[PDB]
Amino acid sequence: MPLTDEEIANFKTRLLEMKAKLSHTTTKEYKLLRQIDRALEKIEEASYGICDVSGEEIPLARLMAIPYATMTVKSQEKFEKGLLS
Amino acid sequence: PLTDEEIANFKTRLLEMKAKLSHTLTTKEYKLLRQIDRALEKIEEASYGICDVSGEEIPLARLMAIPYATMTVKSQEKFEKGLLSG
Repeated sequence: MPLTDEEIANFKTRLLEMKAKLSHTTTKEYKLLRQIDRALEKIEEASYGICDVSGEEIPLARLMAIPYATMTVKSQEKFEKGLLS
Repeated sequence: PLTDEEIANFKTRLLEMKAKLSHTLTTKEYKLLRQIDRALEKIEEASYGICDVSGEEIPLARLMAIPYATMTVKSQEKFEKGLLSG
């Protein structure tokens, strides 16, 4: 089922919480801010929970555990493989 | 990778748990029915043993002890913590 507006506001709150927690705290942590910002953009563009690569619905379990997830698992593979070229 | 005979055996275990919980049945017991159904779906979607959160392979021991495991332990931790927000 498509996410409600109340669910999305919670993801936005979670994402801003993570974005703020990294200010007090590298190569690995800069990549994370880019993912968090992109997830926040997708909330503004009304595409949160939709895979940037395939347009498929990102499973709610994945978003619940990883609120900055902007791709499906299969698409994140393709993305990471692309970074290697 | 799991054989088809192993997956059919997990499917048999999972359907038996689902049936044993209908005669028996709480808040904890509803969470279990959702997990069992999801594990059964992953068998139909050919994703059993693959973590719903990370796509990592769920350890074979974990599946043997917990046939309704749909996430790695670390991913279930992240998932359970996410449900608490709000």
